[PDB]
This record gives sequence, C-alpha cells and structure tokens, in this order.
Amino acid sequence: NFYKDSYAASASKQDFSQDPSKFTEPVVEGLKAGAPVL
Amino acid sequence: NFYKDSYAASASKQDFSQDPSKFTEPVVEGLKAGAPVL
Amino acid sequence: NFYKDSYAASASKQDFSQDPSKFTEPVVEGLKAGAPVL
Amino acid sequence: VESIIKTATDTVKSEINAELGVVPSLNAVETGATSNTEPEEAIQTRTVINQHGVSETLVENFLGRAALVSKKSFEYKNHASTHKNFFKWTINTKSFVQLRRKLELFTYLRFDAEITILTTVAVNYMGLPDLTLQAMFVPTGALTPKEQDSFHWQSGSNASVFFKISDPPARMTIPFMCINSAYSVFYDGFAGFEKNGLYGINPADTIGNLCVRIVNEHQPVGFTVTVRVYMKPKHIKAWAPRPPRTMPYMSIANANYKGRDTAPNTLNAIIGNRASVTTMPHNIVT
Amino acid sequence: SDRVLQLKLGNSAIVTQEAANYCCAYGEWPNYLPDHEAVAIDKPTQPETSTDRFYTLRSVKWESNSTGWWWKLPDALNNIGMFGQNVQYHYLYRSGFLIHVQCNATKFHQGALLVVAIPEHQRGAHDTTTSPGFNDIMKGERGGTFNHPYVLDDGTSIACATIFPHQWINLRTNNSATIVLPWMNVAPMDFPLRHNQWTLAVIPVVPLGTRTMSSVVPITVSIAPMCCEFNGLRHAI
Amino acid sequence: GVPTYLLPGSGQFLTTDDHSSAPVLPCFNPTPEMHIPGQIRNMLEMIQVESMMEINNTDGANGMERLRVDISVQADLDQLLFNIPLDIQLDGPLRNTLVGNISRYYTHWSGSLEMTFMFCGSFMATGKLILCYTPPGGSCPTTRETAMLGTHIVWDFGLQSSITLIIPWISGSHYRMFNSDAKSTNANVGYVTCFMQTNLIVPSESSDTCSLIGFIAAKDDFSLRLMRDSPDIGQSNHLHGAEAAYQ
Amino acid sequence: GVPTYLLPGSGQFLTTDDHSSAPVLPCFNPTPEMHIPGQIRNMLEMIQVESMMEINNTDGANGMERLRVDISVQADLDQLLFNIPLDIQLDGPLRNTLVGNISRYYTHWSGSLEMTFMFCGSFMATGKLILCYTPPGGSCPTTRETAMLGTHIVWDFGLQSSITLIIPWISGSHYRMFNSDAKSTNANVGYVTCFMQTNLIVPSESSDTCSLIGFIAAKDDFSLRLMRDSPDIGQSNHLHGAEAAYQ
Amino acid sequence: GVPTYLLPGSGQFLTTDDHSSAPVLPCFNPTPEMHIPGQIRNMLEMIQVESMMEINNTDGANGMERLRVDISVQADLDQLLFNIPLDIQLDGPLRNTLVGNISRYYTHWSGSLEMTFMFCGSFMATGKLILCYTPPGGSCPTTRETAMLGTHIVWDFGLQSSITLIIPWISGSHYRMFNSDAKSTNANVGYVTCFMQTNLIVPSESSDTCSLIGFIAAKDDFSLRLMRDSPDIGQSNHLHGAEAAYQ
Ligand SMILES: CC(=O)N[C@@H]1[C@@H](O)[C@H](O[C@@H]2O[C@H](CO[C@]3(C(=O)O)C[C@H](O)[C@@H](NC(C)=O)[C@H]([C@H](O)[C@H](O)CO)O3)[C@H](O)[C@H](O)[C@H]2O)[C@@H](CO)O[C@H]1O
Repeated sequence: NFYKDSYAASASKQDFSQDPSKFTEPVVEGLKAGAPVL
Repeated sequence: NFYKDSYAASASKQDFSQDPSKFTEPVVEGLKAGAPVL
Repeated sequence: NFYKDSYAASASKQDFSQDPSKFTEPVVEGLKAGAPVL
Repeated sequence: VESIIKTATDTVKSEINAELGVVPSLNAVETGATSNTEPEEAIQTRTVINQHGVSETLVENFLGRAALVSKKSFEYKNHASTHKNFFKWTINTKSFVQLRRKLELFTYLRFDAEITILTTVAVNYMGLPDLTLQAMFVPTGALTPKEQDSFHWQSGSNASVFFKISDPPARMTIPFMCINSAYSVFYDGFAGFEKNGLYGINPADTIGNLCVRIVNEHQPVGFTVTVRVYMKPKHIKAWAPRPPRTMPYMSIANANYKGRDTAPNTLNAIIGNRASVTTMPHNIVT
Repeated sequence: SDRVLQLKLGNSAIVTQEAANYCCAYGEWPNYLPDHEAVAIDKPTQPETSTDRFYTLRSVKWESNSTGWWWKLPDALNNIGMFGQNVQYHYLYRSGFLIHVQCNATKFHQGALLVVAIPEHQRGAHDTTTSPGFNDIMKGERGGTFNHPYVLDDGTSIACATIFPHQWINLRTNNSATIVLPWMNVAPMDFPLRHNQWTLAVIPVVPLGTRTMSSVVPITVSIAPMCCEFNGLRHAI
Repeated sequence: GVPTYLLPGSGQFLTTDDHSSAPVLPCFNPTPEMHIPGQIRNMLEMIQVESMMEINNTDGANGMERLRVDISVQADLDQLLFNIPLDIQLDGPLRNTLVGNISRYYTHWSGSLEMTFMFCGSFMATGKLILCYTPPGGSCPTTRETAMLGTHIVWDFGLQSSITLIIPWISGSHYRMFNSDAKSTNANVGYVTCFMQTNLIVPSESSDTCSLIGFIAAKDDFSLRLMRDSPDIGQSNHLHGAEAAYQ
Repeated sequence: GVPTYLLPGSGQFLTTDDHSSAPVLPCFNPTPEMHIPGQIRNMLEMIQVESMMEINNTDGANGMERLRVDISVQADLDQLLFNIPLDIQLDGPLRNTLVGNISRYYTHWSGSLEMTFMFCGSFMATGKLILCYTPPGGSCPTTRETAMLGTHIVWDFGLQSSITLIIPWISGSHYRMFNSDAKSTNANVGYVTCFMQTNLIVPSESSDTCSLIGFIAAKDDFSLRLMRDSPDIGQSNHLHGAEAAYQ
Repeated sequence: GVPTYLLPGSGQFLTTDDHSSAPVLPCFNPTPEMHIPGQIRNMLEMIQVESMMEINNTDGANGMERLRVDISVQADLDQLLFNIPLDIQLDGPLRNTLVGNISRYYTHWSGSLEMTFMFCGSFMATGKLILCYTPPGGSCPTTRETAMLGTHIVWDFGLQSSITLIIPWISGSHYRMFNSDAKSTNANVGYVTCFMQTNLIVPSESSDTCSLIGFIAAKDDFSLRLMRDSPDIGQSNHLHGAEAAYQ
C-alpha cells in the first residue's frame, strides 16, 4: 500500500479463525459425544 | 519524492503538535483549577 | 507474481525431469544390453 | 472453541459400536443446538486426510466483489427547453438485488468501500466524444448542485474526481464512515425523535450523495450518457448471519413482500411443488 | 440435571422441571459497559435489583389456528416497573436480557413452538410499497402477532430462522425455553424509545393438537433485564 | 525514467480484482471497533447450523404446513412414509435452507451432510422409523427391503426427541457440481427415504396423526468453490423508490 | 523494460489525492522561515476558544443587540428567561461561532461543549439563575421544575462574573452527524434553557434590565470528521474584478 | 510518482509471451493433486517410443495393408525388396509416426533415429536380409553391391524376431531443417534400402509370402527446435456443433 491511509489497502483475505459453536452450540452446558442430550 | 526539489514532495500530514493555550489562555498569570479567577 | 493467488503466476518452464522408460521399456524384467531379449 | 481452520476436517476410521448408555445419533433439537453426531459415530468410516481448502468462503472473499449499485442514463445536450447534463444520487445498496441479498445475509457489517465508476456514451453518426466528467462526493443531506454549471462544483472541500470516458473506469476508496462501529444492514427502529419518521432507515447507514456532471458544455447534437457505479467492500467484519431473502424485493426503503404469482418463491410456497411427499423428482429411469 | 433449572435475579426466581438446557446467544453473557468502549461521559446509574429482575407479561392463548406472537425489546418493558421508569427518565440505556418462555400441557397434547431471539428484526409490510407505521411496530407489553410467519413477516423465512439464538418448546419434551441475551447493537448504548435491539418470536411450527379434554393452553413470557445502565438523566418522556 | 510496457489486461476493470486505491477522505479516523456478539468469519460457519427442510412441498400444503411431514398410525406393515430429493444445488426440499442457500452462491461442493428429524407427536405416542440414504446409481427405492440395504439409522421415539441421519460424503470425484442436469454423474447425490420400522402407535386421547420436522446442515468436512450469482433472487424492473434516490 | 498494467483510476484527477509533482522552478530557494506568533496546527485548537452565541436572533433585534440576552426584574417566580437550540450543525444561535463555523466544514462530531455566560449588569445588581441542559427525547422544558431534572448549574452573580454550563458528550453513538434533519436520532443534541433561580434584584439607581453575553466552545475531548464544503458561503456570479484579472 | 516511458511493443499481444495475469476467482482452492500413471514432462519422451512406418504407401494397399511389407521367396539373387524415403519432415512412410508427428510441430531437428523390423512369417521360415542407410549425396542405390557400402546391418531371422538399423546422426550442420524442399542440403537425410542377403526360405506348409512390420523412433540424443503449426491438420469451415455452443 503506497497510500498514506491504511483503509486504502488491498483486501485482507488471511483471517482463517472460526468458532462455529457460537451458532451451532450456544448452550450453556456443553453436550458430550454419545451421552443422552437430556 | 523522486524530484530533486524538496518542495515538490507529497503532503506532510504528520505534525500532531498543539498548544491551544496560546489562544485559550493567553493570560500572563496561569489560572488554577477551582480557585476564584479574580 | 504480485497477485495473491499462486495460479496467476507466469509459466513454469523449469521441470527437466524425465523417465522415458515408463513408455519405452515398461517390461517387468529389465533388458540387458547385448543379451538376447528372449 | 475458536481456532484456525484452513482445510475441511479429516475423517478418522471407526469401528463397530455396541455400547449401552451411548447413543451419538440421538439428539434434542429443543436445546437449540445443532446435532453433534459425527460421521464416525453414524457409520463405519475410513481414514481420510482432507486437503480441501476453505478460503473461497471467507467473508472477505464472499462479499469482496465489485457489484453494480447504480446505473443512470441521461441526455447530454442543450437543455434550453429531467437530468440536465448532471444528476444526483443518494448512495444506497438496496437498488440492485444481487448485492442487496448478499449484504442482507448479515445483521451488521464493517467495511471500507472501493468505488469504481464506468461511463459509456451513444449518439442520439459522426463519432463518440471523449468527455470529461466530475463525480463529487456530497455528505448526507448536504448541499448539492442544481445546475451543470453552478458554483457548487468548485468543490473546495468535498472530494471530487475528474475522469475521461477514454480513461479506465475511475476508482477510489470510501472508508468505513459510519458514526457507529459497524453499519446496520437491518434497523428495527425509527430514525427520529418524533413518531412520523421512516421505519427501518438509520441515516447513519447512508454513505452519502454522489453528484455527477459532464464538465464539457453541450455539443451541437445530443448524446445519451450512462454512468454505472460499482462497490466492493473490503477489510470486512460481519456479525449475526440471517435467513436469506426469498420473496422478490418490492422497495429499496423496506422489506415489504408479496411473492411471485406462482411457486417457486410465492408467499404461500417457497419451494416448487412435487406431486406428493413420496414422489421423487428427477428419479433415475434406467 | 439439564432438565431442571432455577433462575434467580433480584427479588424474583423461576424454576422449571422440564427444560432443555438453555441458550446463551452467540455464546456470550451480559456485562456492564467497559471504560474502553464507553462514549457517554456522565456517570451512569446501575439500579441492579430494581431493574435486573423478571417481569412477566400478559399471557396469550395458543390456539389451533395461531400464527405466532412477538415482543420487541426494550419496547415491551419500557413501561413496566423501575426498568420502565429509568427508561423514561434517561435518554440512554443498555442491558442484556434473560428470556424464559413458558408453556405446559398434557402428555396427550402435541405441538412445537420455535422460540427465537431475532436481532434487528425489521418488519416488512405485506403487498404494498408503504413501509410499516409506528403503531405496526411499537406494541409494548401486549406484543404483536405474525401475519405470515412462513416468511417471518420480512420476506425471508422461518425455515432458516434457526440461524438466530433459539430453543423449541416441543410439548412431549419440555415446557419452557430459556435464552440469555447480551447487549446487541453497533453502539455501546441507545435511545430505548425508538430502537429495539431484539425481538422475541414464538411461532407454532407444529400446531397444538390432542384428542383429550380441550383446555385453554397459555404461553407466558417472563423477561429479566440484565446489567442495566442508564445515562443522560432528565425528565420523564 | 524507468522503461516500461503495458501488458494485455491493462486498463481493464475486473470485478474480482484486488488492489489498493486512492483514499477519498485523507486523514479520516474510522470509528473505534467495539466487540459485537456473533461475528462470522467464514460462510462455512453458517451452513453448519441446521435449518428446516421443506419436505412437504406439495399442492394443498400452504406456508408452514410445507415445513412438517405428518405421519399416521398405519394399517399395513413396512409402509413408505416419504422421500427427499438430495441435490442441494437444485429446487426441492433442501433449497431454502442455510446450507442450500449459501451453497447456491457456489458451483462446487464436497462434504458430509446431516439430517436431523424431531418427532413432535405427544409424549404417549411411540414408534420406530428407518431413515435411509441410498448412494446414486439407480431408481429411488420404494420398499423397505431395498432402502434398508443403504446407509441408515433406525429411530426409536423417546425422551431424546431427535435422530440424525448422516449423509456421508461418498463421491468418486473430490467435488460434485451444479450444471442444471440433476441426473449428471457429477451432480446426483442419491436419495433419502423414510419407512415405518414398526408403526406409530398412540392411545385414544393422543392425536393419531403426528408431525416430524426435518433439518439439514453441513458437517465441518464441507467445502464450497467457484462463486456465482445466486439463482434465488432476480429483478425485471427498478425497485420502488430506486429512481427517487435521484430526485 | 518493466512489464506493467494500468489499474482502474489511472489518469483521474482526485482533488483529495496526495502525490509529489514536478517542481516548476528548479533550484528555487524559499525565503527562510521566521518565528511568527500564533501558529495553529490543528483546527481543534481554534474551536476551543469561546465565542459569542447569537441567542437573541429575533425580528426587531439588530446587529449587536442579537448578541446579548436582556433579563429584567421579574414580578412572578421561577420565570423562564430563554432557551437555546443546540445543533451546532444547523442555523441558530450556535452557527456563527468559532466551533460552529469550523464544525460546519465537517459532517461528524463528538465531544463536550461548554457555554459560559457573563453577567453585564451593574455591581449593585444581584441574582441567581439556573442553566439547564436537557438530553434529547422529548419536547423542550418550559418550567423550572422540569428543566431542573437535567444537567445544570445554579449561577450566583458576584465578583466572578461568569458561569460555565458544561454540555457533556452524551450520545449513544460515537459521533453525531448533520443530515439536514434536526429531529434525527443521530443529530438532535437536546436543549438548553435558563430560568430565574431567585430573581434579578437591583436598587433604584441601577438599570433594572441587564444583559448576559453567552459564549460557547468545544472542550479538548472534541473530534470532527468527514470534510465537506461549508453551507455558509456561496456565489451566483463572478465577483467584481474577477474578470478583470484576465485583462 | 515514478517517472516512466512506454517502449515499442507496449500494448501488444504476443501469443508466446510469458507473464502473470489477474486471477478470475480469488481464493479458489484447486483440487488436490493425485498420482496418475504415465506422466510425461518432455515431448522427447514420446518420440523415443517406436511406432509403425507406413512403408507400403501404394495404390491398391488399403488400411493396415499399408503398414506391412510383404516379402516372398525369390527366384533371383541379391534382390531389392523395398526402400524408404527418410525425411521425417515430409509426407512419406515416416510422417504418421510418433517421432514424425511431433517433429512436424517443429522446424529443426538433430539426433539418431532407429528403425526396428519384426519378421512375422512362420517359425519354419528362415532368411537373411540386409538393411542399409545411405548418407546423402547421390541417387538411391538399386543394387546390393552399392547399398552395402553404406551403414548397414545383416539380419538373420530366428528366435529374436526383430532387428534394429541405427540411422546415426550424420550431418554437416548441428541441425537439419524443413523448408519444403526435399532435395535441400540441409534437409535430405539419405536413404534406407532393404535387399535379400540370402533369400526367404520356407517349407511347403508355411506361407511363402511373409510380412515385416517396420518401426521407427528417435534415440535420446535427439533435439527439436522452432515450434510451428503442424501441417497435418486443418479446417475450412466451422466444425459441426461449434455454432451451437452459442445457442
Ligand atoms: C432450466 C432447466 O434445466 N430446467 C427447467 C425446469 O427447472 C423448470 O421447472 C421449474 O424449475 C424451477 C427451478 O427453481 C428455481 C431455480 O432456478 O433453481 C428456484 C429459484 O429460487 C427461482 N428464482 C426466483 C428469483 O424466483 C427460479 C426462477 O423462478 C426460475 O428460474 C424462473 O423460471 O427457479 C422450480 O423448481 C419450478 O417449480 C419448476 O416448475 C421448467 C419449467 O417449464 O423449465 C425447464 O427448462
């Protein structure tokens, strides 16, 4: 980026962080594999 | 700046120095917080 | 390559590896020079 | 819970299961959590080292595309006796459905916007003039020009970009300029302190006005000039994904819906009908 | 173990013996506004127990032909108790919410309610280009009803509404749903009378049915604001 | 100066290009970031959430009635209850789902899918169902004896209300693709069928017709490629108010 | 040579661009710098100086009469004396001030404002006033009992001639903005009202009508964003002598 | 900015240029590589495989009859059986071979060639042949006494069914070239002739006319230069279905 303002830079396609559980498992008490959910 | 004359350079947007008091408090004797001005 | 995707790069004309025998001599038992083939 | 994912997850080989008290295939949808049954627990799997990448679905790439947001045609001529050689456009991302639907897959979005302006001309034949245009960015509800030649175009502080039709499309980046930490793609509220304001329109989410004029004085003949504006968001952060739009859009000012006349995407039926729940469409007839 | 639960805030408490764990929206939990995110500089008032407690709204009746109900927050509570008073006397407010939806029946009854907390649920009007009016949106404590739950009254779909924080009340399984909501907005605080951060929607995807004695089956909503903060004190609006 | 030459492609405007560009407002200070709940960084996170399949997409079924499949107490044995076409890239029960909608913004896909069904009858209602996934090759099975030969799960109604049928990624090629031909060897996923394993059995005071709600989602071994415009939205005219933005 | 390609934006003239350019006079030696009093480096320094508000912007008030508010000895109690609209981005008592003028070259603003009033009656005149700042939400208060509930300062006339009412930055959003709609939730700042706390009291030989001069300024927690052309100046024709510059 | 200037060649599209170019699909993840049998990295690998020469390219010889040369029991001595023109860059017995086809995509060539002949008569058939390579300069030899003076191999039929005649690279210049003139000093390779050394001799129950199949290939001292379009394929009209690709 040769511009003085950082927002002028090219895209940032390097954020590979993920946390699906905030959407897939937003339950307060974690569910263990194989164990009855209820 | 690839030009030989320095005045040809791009802008200089890095001078963050300030001294508002030369406009806001140009009084010879400094005014203390809370104390009666007069 | 100034592009972010490697597939955008210029050609790769540096692979000088060869193995003609996979086409010229795909026989299980190698043939020795001078010796009767059968 | 958070981690770095660069490829789809691998599969581990699994054996036969016959354990009392262990029922991985049973779940409870009522909890609100999605099933956590793994393939390895549902069937016997083999080991697979999965090398499939996941970068094309990164939000930056998903939304990182220059999409058409504005298209305006006007007559360039002597308007002695309508857009008189210039126009004003209140910027919005709700007029073209492809970009709109994608942005609306999210509740909040923070991004800088790369703007590209494409211009084409047609004679109303003796050749096409290489005109110079001026696109001036005028803030929200701010003072816009009323004539092709008003003093307002002097653009003392407003940013203006001058470009020729023969040059590549003009381009510049408008920073994330919301007064908040992110733009509200949806806004369940009223933009004013009184009760008669507009619903669902948060002024804070309107980038501004784009005033475009042909700088050249009119020619002896008339031309049709079309200006297309494209926007590409970058340096994107997105929050709270949402249900995709199904009903056709009706207005740029709201989410009003009506649905198609017949399925698919009719208010009464989103998916097209099949004869019955035991009728297999596209069944293989060998 | 994950079927029984007691919620206690302020002078209020609620228990359920037929729960289904409980949801923490986006895996978050309510909290007070930190100094590094604050904007309004006046010292805020944090009422605690007088506002962070359960407020039970009037019940609604689940009928065989019901389309669903909704309550917008904070609108639904803007005129209830001390939370309502603080809201009326302050220009700015901030809070999370603990939602508990209740509905019991019989082991001979069937039905399934989707209980979802929708952020920024901007309603759309049906078959017209005119945007919804103030009275179509601000229902207060009474809440409103869905005209076309199939598309969430916004041209999208209830089918994909599970992308939002939610639980279900499936009569044969549980009799209550619990969802904890953190402050959800693009600003650290907001004017409570013109913007609703969340919309609680309760929709019967599977209608109420039985062949046993017919009885009125109510659905009740109890909501407890959490970590309330108010700024910009003045007179009551 | 520096000697240079322009390459083919010079001056073009590629909508997917990636370059820096002139800042319109120099020295502009963007609003500070604030933590906001629910940040999503990869669309794959969204398709892992299960959503409702419109299995009852039939004439006579209106609105939400299309989102549930009713099963009744049977008089005959081994009864077929319903089937579900599997191309998440074509119109059908799977199209208007989170995984279906997002996948349709792409052309290639790979990974396991999961179908979860929640029984919504009364507590006194019991039953066993068999859900089968039949890999492609032939005609959809119409009898339990045939469907049973494929991938399946026998579901027993009880306290845990839902069952999950995993549709494992079983493909010759790394990815499957959409090409508008549902019978193409690189598109057809196979079939899902549901039969009574035993029967739905309920007492006199319980409804004798109960509903199931089917959900679907991608597992984390999923991958999508080749972005394209979605076929699920389009316009013929200007939207209302669009032109007023110029007045 | 070096292979290159032109990007979109090539050849354009952006008035806010920032690049070096060819020196017209090579080897030119600019006049040496000399220290000069009053250097200003950030416009925020200028808006921190308080200037006079035109509170008496009413028909019949001419010139400087508009810059002072006259208060008289009252016959009734708790009397409302005057109010002041607060949008420093719209026409009103605050527009032609240092903070108002400079702020109007921008679109977004944030920070605390300060209003200082100087009592200019005679030494023998006494009194107490209450200045109130009411955050937005409702109609402007018209009674002291209501205004008193907001942010305020009770002012006692005496040797120290001036009082300061701080209008703290109280906003939901980081910044407020101008959009020509004074009632917008992102624009309205609220109100400032002034009532008699007691009464203006003076002896027979002192004037029984006295003036206050109100000043306003930004504090150093102020910030302005998004430069735009000011609405406070404009032209329809060439200025006199402009064309003569070509003769 | 950087001062630059465009060179001649700027803006041109050279079909053999080598530069990087804008990726159409950013962040696209290509299918993982998999090992596949038979990878070829240099076309020289392909021309080293021997293929059948169409020696019997005569009127009356149809299809595969053109790929074999029949020899019969002779009544006279030292009989000439057949000859083979040698320009692998012109139409003749060597053109439709692996080495011939690939070489014709080039203009210059260098290296030794090898011709292998397989006798396909019956086991009871015997014989001796002499295969001769005559470097260029004169007319093709028509008698064994003359051909015998060049490079040659005397072949005795037996258990090992095939013989190889090496056509060593014998040229004044490093490379030979095609220029459509078969008699050019930089093109003509010379000749290959085959005579009976003794005679084909067979018993009463064996066929008295037997076939030979001749193969040719390049050795690894081969080199090809100057790519050009092959003269072996061409079109006058659109192929069937080509225009339908636009419908
Ligand atoms: C093109 C092809 O290969 N086959 C055509 C059949 O598919 C078609 O029958 C109809 O197909 C419809 C397909 O569903 C969509 C789709 O394209 O996937 C669903 C989209 O959401 C929808 N988009 C919008 C904005 O409404 C889209 C759109 O309605 C159509 O493209 C417009 O025609 O359709 C669906 O399954 C219908 O229920 C089905 O009847 C037949 C019709 O004669 O023509 C085939 O060529």
